[PDB]
Amino acid sequence: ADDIVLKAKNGDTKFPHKAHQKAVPDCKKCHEKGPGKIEGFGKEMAHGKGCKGCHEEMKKGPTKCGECHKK
Ligand code: HEC
Ligand code: HEC
Ligand code: HEC
Ligand SMILES: C[C@H](CCC(=O)O)[C@H]1CC[C@H]2[C@@H]3CC[C@@H]4C[C@H](O)CC[C@]4(C)[C@H]3C[C@H](O)[C@]12C
Repeated sequence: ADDIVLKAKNGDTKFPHKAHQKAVPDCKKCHEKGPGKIEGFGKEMAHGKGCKGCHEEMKKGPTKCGECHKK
């Protein structure tokens, strides 16, 4: 499958899967979640444990605006 880009108004946010599969061998951090996770995602999740919060917790990955958001 292909990587996905989230169409944030302030700048596209790419999600590169290969880097994540490699750096987060605990797949259940994102996979086999209960229902609702597709509908549930948004800015609040993304800036929390959905994206940015994990980067902060794991001490690796982009945490600055212009590192995730790219026109
Ligand atoms: C969130 C940070 C994830 C982690 C950690 C892992 N996966 Fe993932 N996966 C995630 C998304 C959002 C997607 C769809 C978008 C995409 O970029 O592909 C996927 C997709 C997969 C797939 C299909 C990929 C393909 O190239 O066909 C597989 C087979 C998969 N994920 C498995 C997988 C495993 C085994 C992981 C742990 C080692 C793992 N993923 C981590 C989100 C996230
Ligand atoms: C943990 C459960 C994570 C979640 C959820 C998300 N990301 Fe992540 N990401 C994580 C780690 C540990 C790393 C480091 C990978 C490395 O090898 O450095 C990353 C990395 C990124 C990157 C940069 C990829 C690179 O080539 O260095 C990007 C652009 C990124 N992450 C974006 C991103 C987005 C948009 C997420 C939500 C949709 C997201 N990540 C979730 C760990 C985790
Ligand atoms: C990755 C780890 C991010 C960092 C660091 C920042 N943002 Fe973000 N943002 C991210 C994603 C994946 C999304 C989209 C959520 C979704 O609905 O799919 C967003 C969203 C926004 C938005 C809203 C955009 C819209 O609704 O169209 C804004 C205004 C925004 N982000 C701004 C922003 C700023 C100013 C940041 C630094 C302070 C910042 N983001 C960090 C991912 C990530
Ligand atoms: C469920 C995990 C981890 C965050 C959490 O614990 O909720 C999060 C991390 C990244 C999230 C995905 C980002 C790309 C997509 C954004 C869409 O708007 C909704 C579906 C997708 C596919 C999201 C589904 C799900 O919401 C994921 C995989």
